[PDB]
Amino acid sequence: PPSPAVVGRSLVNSFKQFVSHVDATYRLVLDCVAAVDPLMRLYTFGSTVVYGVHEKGSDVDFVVLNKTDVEDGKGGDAATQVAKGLQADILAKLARVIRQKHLSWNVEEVRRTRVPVVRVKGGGAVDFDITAYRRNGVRNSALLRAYFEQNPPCRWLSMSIKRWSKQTGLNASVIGGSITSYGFNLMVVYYLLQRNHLQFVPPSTIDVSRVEPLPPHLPLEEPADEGLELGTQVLDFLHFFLHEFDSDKQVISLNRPGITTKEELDWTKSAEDFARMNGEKVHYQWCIEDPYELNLNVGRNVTPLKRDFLRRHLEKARDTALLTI
Ligand SMILES: O=c1ccn([C@@H]2O[C@H](COP(=O)(O)OP(=O)(O)OP(=O)(O)O)[C@@H](O)[C@H]2O)c(=O)[nH]1
Ligand SMILES: [Mg+2]
Ligand SMILES: [Mg+2]
Repeated sequence: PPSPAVVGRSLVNSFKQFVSHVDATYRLVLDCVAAVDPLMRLYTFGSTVVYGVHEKGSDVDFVVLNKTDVEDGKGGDAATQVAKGLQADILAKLARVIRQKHLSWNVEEVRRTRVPVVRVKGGGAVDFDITAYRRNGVRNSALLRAYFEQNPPCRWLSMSIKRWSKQTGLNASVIGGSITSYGFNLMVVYYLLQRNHLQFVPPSTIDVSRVEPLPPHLPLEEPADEGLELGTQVLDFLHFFLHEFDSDKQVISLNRPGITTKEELDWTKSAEDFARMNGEKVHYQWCIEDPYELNLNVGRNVTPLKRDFLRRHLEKARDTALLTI
């Protein structure tokens, strides 16, 4: 039964190597974007914006927007087939230009998903996704960024979890995973919110017309107490999601302070039968409400099996210090 101090020491010891550049990539992509249309604008989001630092082994998330798209700072994103058609068409042209200017890059066009996207991979340190005509990503990324700016050190915690989620197979980037890194960020912020270590921020206050396309960098300071606070936070987090959060009644949400119940959202078993996403079906075993999308559960792919798995890994994590001992 390790103490918080031992867990902390292990974690800080595990990050020593990392504690020792996007402009060029941004310009490179902007060149192609301009080649398609000089009036289109390029915006950055993802972990680069949420943390304010770029982690080795992480991609970059880009979106293309028009003037009218930016001016409608608080509008929603449509879910119709027509919108996916326009998005697919412009992304096709852009992909064409990209392949023309870089022959060694691999450019994939992704279809049969809720959000069309172009995925670009290149040898070494070049990996990014590109979307079009959507604001929700930039918005929730800005929200998370603000939350973490309230309390910078907490970033460490989040980082750890993310890494852990990819080492255990929980992250949707691995065969068998069910929850994306975005969902884990939502969980971390929710936990921090219930413990009154942060103050609530209404999602409707974020304005896309007032954000930087490439926000500045945020320095990361190593812990000075050798990791005591970090270990305490990790253990308390695991305890909270093991014995305090009731997955049969409650919903992880940043839309409200306090508790949100499944009943008031009609996320019940009667609802599972009628629901049908992308032709598949949605689950309400591990519920994560999205702050901007309409009636979307971010844990829609968590089956009872993946639920059990999640519980088991949460239990094992407290003794191995997130697989560091
Ligand atoms: O379901 C989703 C998933 C993702 N997103 C949007 O995509 C952005 C990045 O989605 P990622 O899953 O890549 O998370 P991340 O970048 O923070 O961490 P890495 O795994 O890449 O290391 C998120 O910040 C969110 O704005 C959504 O809006 N909805
Ligand atoms: Mg990413
Ligand atoms: Mg991603």
